[PDB]
Amino acid sequence: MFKNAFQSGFLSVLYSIGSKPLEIWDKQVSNGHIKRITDADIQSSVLEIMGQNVSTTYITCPADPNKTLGIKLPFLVLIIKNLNKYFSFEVQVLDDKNVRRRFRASNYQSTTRVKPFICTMPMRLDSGWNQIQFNLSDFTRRAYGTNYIETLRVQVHANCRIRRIYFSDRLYSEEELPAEFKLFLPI
Amino acid sequence: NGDVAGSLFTSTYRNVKLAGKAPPAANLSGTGSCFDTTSLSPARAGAHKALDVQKDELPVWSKSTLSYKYPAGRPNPTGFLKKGDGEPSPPQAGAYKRRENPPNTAFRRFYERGDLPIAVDHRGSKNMIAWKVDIEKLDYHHYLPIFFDGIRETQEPYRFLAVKGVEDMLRVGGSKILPVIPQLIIPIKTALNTRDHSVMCITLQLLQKLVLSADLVGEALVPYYRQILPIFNLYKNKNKNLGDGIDYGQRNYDCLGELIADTLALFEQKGGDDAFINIKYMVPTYESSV
Amino acid sequence: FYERGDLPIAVDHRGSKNMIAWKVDIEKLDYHHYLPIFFDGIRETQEPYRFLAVKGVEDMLR
Amino acid sequence: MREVISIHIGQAGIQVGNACWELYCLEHGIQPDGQMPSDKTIGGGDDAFNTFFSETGAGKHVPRCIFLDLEPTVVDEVRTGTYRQLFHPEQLISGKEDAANNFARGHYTIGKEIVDLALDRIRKLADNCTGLQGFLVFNAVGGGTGSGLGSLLLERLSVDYGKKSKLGFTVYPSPQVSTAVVEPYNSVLSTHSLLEHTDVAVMLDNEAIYDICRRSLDIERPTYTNLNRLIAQVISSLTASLRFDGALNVDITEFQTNLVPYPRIHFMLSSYAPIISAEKAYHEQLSVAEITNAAFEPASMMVKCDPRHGKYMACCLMYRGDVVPKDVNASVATIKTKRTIQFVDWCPTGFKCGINYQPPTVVPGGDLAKVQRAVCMISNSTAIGEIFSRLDHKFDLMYAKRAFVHWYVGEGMEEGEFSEAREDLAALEKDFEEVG
Amino acid sequence: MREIVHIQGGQCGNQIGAKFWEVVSDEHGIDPTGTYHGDSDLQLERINVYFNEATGGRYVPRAILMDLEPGTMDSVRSGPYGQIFRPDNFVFGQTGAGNNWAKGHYTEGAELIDSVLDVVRKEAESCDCLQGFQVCHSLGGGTGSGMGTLLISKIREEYPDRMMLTFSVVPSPKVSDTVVEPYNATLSVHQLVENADECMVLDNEALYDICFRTLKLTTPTFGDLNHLISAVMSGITCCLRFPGQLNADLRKLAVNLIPFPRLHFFMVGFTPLTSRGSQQYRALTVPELTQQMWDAKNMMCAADPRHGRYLTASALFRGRMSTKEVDEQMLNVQNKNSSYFVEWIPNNVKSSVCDIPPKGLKMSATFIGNSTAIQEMFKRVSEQFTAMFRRKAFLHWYTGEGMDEMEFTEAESNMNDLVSEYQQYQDASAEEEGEFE
Ligand SMILES: CC(=O)O[C@H]1C(=O)[C@@]2(C)[C@H]([C@H](OC(=O)c3ccccc3)[C@]3(O)C[C@H](OC(=O)[C@H](O)[C@@H](NC(=O)c4ccccc4)c4ccccc4)C(C)=C1C3(C)C)[C@]1(OC(C)=O)CO[C@@H]1C[C@@H]2O
Ligand SMILES: Nc1nc2c(ncn2[C@@H]2O[C@H](COP(=O)(O)OP(=O)(O)OP(=O)(O)O)[C@@H](O)[C@H]2O)c(=O)[nH]1
Ligand SMILES: Nc1nc2c(ncn2[C@@H]2O[C@H](COP(=O)(O)OP(=O)(O)O)[C@@H](O)[C@H]2O)c(=O)[nH]1
Ligand SMILES: [Mg+2]
Repeated sequence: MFKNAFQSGFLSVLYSIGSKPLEIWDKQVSNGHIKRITDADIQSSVLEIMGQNVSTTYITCPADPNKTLGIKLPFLVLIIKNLNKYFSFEVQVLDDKNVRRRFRASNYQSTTRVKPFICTMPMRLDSGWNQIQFNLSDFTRRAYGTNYIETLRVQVHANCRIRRIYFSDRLYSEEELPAEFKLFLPI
Repeated sequence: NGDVAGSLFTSTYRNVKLAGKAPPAANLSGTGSCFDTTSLSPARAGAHKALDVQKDELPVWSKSTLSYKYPAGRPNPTGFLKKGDGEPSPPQAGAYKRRENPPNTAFRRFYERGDLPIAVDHRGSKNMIAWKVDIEKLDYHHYLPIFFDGIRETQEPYRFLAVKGVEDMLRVGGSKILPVIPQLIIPIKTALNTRDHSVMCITLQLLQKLVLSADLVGEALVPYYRQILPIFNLYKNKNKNLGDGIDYGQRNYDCLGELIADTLALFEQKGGDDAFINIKYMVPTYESSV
Repeated sequence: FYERGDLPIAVDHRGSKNMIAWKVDIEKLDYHHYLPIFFDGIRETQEPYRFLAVKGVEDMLR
Repeated sequence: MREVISIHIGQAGIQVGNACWELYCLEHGIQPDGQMPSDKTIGGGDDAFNTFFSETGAGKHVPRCIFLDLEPTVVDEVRTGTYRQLFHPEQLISGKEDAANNFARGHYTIGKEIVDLALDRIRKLADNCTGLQGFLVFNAVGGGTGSGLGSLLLERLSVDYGKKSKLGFTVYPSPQVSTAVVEPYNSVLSTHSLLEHTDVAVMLDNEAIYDICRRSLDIERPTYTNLNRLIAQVISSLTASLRFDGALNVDITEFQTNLVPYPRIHFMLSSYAPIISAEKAYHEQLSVAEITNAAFEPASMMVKCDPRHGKYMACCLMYRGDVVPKDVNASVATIKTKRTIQFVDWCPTGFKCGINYQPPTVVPGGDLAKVQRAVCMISNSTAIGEIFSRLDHKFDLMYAKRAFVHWYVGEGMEEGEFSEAREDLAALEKDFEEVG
Repeated sequence: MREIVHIQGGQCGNQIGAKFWEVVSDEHGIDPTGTYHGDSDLQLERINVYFNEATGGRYVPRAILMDLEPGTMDSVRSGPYGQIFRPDNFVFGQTGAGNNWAKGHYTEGAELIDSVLDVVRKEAESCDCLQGFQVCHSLGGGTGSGMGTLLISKIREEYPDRMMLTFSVVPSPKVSDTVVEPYNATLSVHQLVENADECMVLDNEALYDICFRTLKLTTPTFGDLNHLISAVMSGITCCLRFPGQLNADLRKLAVNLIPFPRLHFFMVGFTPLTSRGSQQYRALTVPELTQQMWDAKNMMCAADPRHGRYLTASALFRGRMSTKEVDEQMLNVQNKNSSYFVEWIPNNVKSSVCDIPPKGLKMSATFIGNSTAIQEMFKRVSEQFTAMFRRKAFLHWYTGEGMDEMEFTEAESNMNDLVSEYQQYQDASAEEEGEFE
């Protein structure tokens, strides 16, 4: 999946604006809720997911296991609102050697600890709306001293409001980004 | 935030006419025409009802099987044997059951006697309030609790008048509001104790407006959390899980699961440096929003 | 790697025969990353992979 | 020269401490006076007790163990029981207050004031050693003392030694039987803490040992005293190569390298065989072939995991008694041909065998029988992740409404430490799945 | 270490502490002279949990009797085990309380609090490692309700880290011995909620019903009632006193039972209980004990567990017995009657075992259960309170001590908030979708 496609400048996996944004995503809720509401700051629709027990309310990018999201773009960027709650997300990566690492970033964590298959790391979110960019190729080199090949799965847990998830293939500036791939906060 | 006066009539019409939804069954006993004063019932609203389960339906505990089993059947002469023979859950408590809300409030009684300086202002582009006198010179101590006590109402035009009364008095109140707080807790708690969605969604928006109406109201309210949060803990997790379905209903405020989250965030915002623990004590699921 | 399209090579039919066509300049490439990849395609037999791989190493060694 | 340090934490830690040290003193003929009878010397070899003891200036043998606890009501019992002449009173440690089934009290509130005491003992207890193989930690995951302190100690040990090997024979919360209600929490809180600090961690459960006691020993009245005798039977079989001769010796180092494939998968099962009474013992040959069958029997496991739902990453076989190396080779080969026993493709190997000429000992008045053959098996199966999923459910079940949390946060913890520990399990679960 | 101090407030508490201390003195084998006459050092290893050693090898309780109208103090001094008390540990007032929470909490309280606090501190210094406080009240009368709440408020601020028990006798749902009983109960539950840690609730009706059906007694006396109360109060602290293969400290007995800080109203019973006839023939086994304790009758208070669901439960056995049996009996009960236990708790019973059986028995077991059916007692009490306060009867008394009616309203509101807590948790499922639809 996403194999033999064309990824050159951008690749948007999730967009709140659309007839059905969770086309490819699987959604699992236990004590929470997912919906699409109109945000106030960015006066448009945002897909929000919330609920207790962060580790149980999430959405996986490939519809089902045993199916990978073959994507080779280095940079990964999310556009999220900070609700001042427990928020975490995980991304699995295939190295140059056939080993599936996975890095996750949590806002309720304070120390990074490299492990054979996992790398947990804290995230220092700002207030309100913000876009976060992951190199995702410097990370593999800095953690395991290997090379990035292609992402396999993406997963976002509860207590957040998503607007955009897209691979960038390079760090574009606020100017170079198109209109849809940027944060235009109105008055 | 958004006003509560306008939304209510359009919502009630959209619910009752457009959908096949129910009013549902608002008791109007004792209330006749618009002229005759009602006979106020002695009952009280949001009152916990006794257990109605029978004597015998209670299962008995079998010492031999360690189980609550229902008693056997006493014989009966009509059911006698003939020639051929070859062959416990507990009674649930009304946690989410809408309590009975009688029309025996104090606002209705005062409005019936005609002591209120309010009237409906149809000359406006919509339903507005019309004051016989000037609001900023009223006696809040006497009037403001009366207006809060009408929030529990459902019969028109009492509930519209009561909501619009508090909505307009909180704007011009200012400092005149702070000393009245100890007298507002009983009607607020009584309105919440009704378990009815309409009155609850109204009083939560009014509570937001209340903490915002002036300064220093937050700290002054903090000691009274133990009497207003117990209901928050129930409907804190009543939300809609639509998945991909965009919530058109978001146009108006109906979802308690987040109408409570916004209000708790606001309480922690205004209460100071200690409101968080007083909240966490009552609603344990709460999370600090700072 | 060629399937994923990460290589700056292409076939140059405009020449008098099959030639290589570089999207960039050869003498500034990262040999550490590219040269082993090109040697690893010598084992190929399906066209045009083996032609591309042989021509890649042939031009990079010069 | 080949010495270990045996630490017992909590209640079940020192309860089995009453079982192991009952056995070792009985194995080496040491009477509870710490002396040897000096007139009927039975030890065919000298200087074997030094693995577990420290001969004084004249005659006495003191165990190189440490009983640690916050409850005095049990540590004083040792001070009154017959085994009071054994321990130097500096070794028996106790506190005035209890952790009271609370990880925070065992970790944050109380423990931080007596670790210096215990650590100073361990310093004095390691300085007399010349070659220290590694520590041997007994814990009871599910209580405040065992989880709270045991976590807090292992960190202090790792920063000090690190290069030293640490083992953990932690009993584990049973799926069905549970003597507590808050054990899901402190269990999770314990694992996330021991993981980066323990090198190997054997795991066994109370409930599974009840059935082994039911089917095999045919006892209708099992009690903790009956189970602790079995743990002593395991470790006696496990540490025999440390303090006894026999072909194919196995040290701790040689034992941990070929049994932990990845730096975090170290939770290993256990099984003992034969386990029978007196009358059955003597109408039987106890062939090496029929024993190694009962070892790989699913019922003979000491934890409520079914290994037939997973595959074996490795297996260690400590044989004990009259065993010839040809029969092991011929019986292990029998099971590889068996179909029910699966092995992940990436290990065509999978057996580290060990033989000891020293038969197992029996406690007079015990429940086992004397035999000339015994097999204790330690296996690292990938099915073990299922019992790690029960807690992932129960913890998630109560953490929704956040029951009992006001205790943990009230005793110097934050809610962060809950979900912090929660990741390490869900991260561990897929680690058990990536190897599939 | 693990020392414990005891209080007895009000007439009922001062009378039941007599039996409690008689039973403890008998357990540890000491004469009403204060001299130990037992056999084993097991009566002396952990005796210091309840006593102070004196000169001449005698033992004196660590108890404080506090009560107006010193007629009861002279009664307990005349009683057989009265000579063991330090006369210094006797705080009485000459006036009476007239069954009035207002003067018990406001006027006559503030005159004896200084003395009781000096006494409690003088003897709390004597402890090496004080575990906690325990007290015995009677929510019906004035002295007990008011002064116990006043002393609880004082103790909570003076020793917050310590933990407090309260073996309170509650009003009766069908019997009204006193007429101001609901006022006295509500004005005290409002204080209990914030300053108690464990609160056992006991009722004379269920006591009578037990003694009549099970014990087959013909004329129950307050003596037998307090005998039952003392049996339970003793079975509580077996883990602190005597060894046990699975000990249960008082603090781990609260941690494992109260999930939320407000739901600390427990419900107890005792086993075995039988008449002299069937004593000769009933075998004493863990199955018998666990099938008698789980009944809805042995509950010493008048709340039927059939109307709710057990949040948590606990069973403390004493006697040399097989722990697998205990574990599996609790598990099998949870499995059988699974509907009467909340779902968001996987296993919700604690099982503790002590090696030392009672003096005259081979095995015994005490039960505690924090059931959601307890809300009916508070519902009945609030109903009575609001049927009477609606008319403003007997209020000039309570106003005479400077009280006003906002205190009544606050107490009633807090009772209703607590019964709402109970109701919510009685049916909140683990998965949120089933609650709101
Ligand atoms: C000869 C003999 O042993 O007979 C028993 C006996 O038959 C029974 C019926 C006893 C007896 O109890 C009663 O008859 C009774 C009457 C009114 C109220 C309560 C009990 C007994 O009195 C009670 C007494 O119990 C004790 O001695 C315990 O140690 C008990 N002691 C006291 O309560 C006590 C009372 C006064 C002075 C000193 C101690 C105890 C219980 C809990 C904690 C500590 C101690 C015992 C076994 C017996 C008799 C004498 C008949 C029973 O009581 C107890 C607590 O065991 C009543 O049902 C039980 C079952 C007993 O088997
Ligand atoms: N196999 C076995 N298990 C035991 C034994 N004693 C207790 N356990 C179990 O250990 C668990 C309780 O652990 P504890 O040691 O009592 O708790 P802790 O670590 O000391 O912390 P605190 O309770 O606060 O003192 C229970 O599940 C018991 O079933 C024993 O002797 N043998
Ligand atoms: N179990 C038991 N209950 C008693 C006893 N004496 C009185 N009670 C009850 O205690 C209640 C009276 O409360 P009381 O303590 O006398 O008033 P107070 O001194 O103002 O607290 C009544 O309901 C009595 O029935 C007794 O000896 N044993
Ligand atoms: Mg313990």
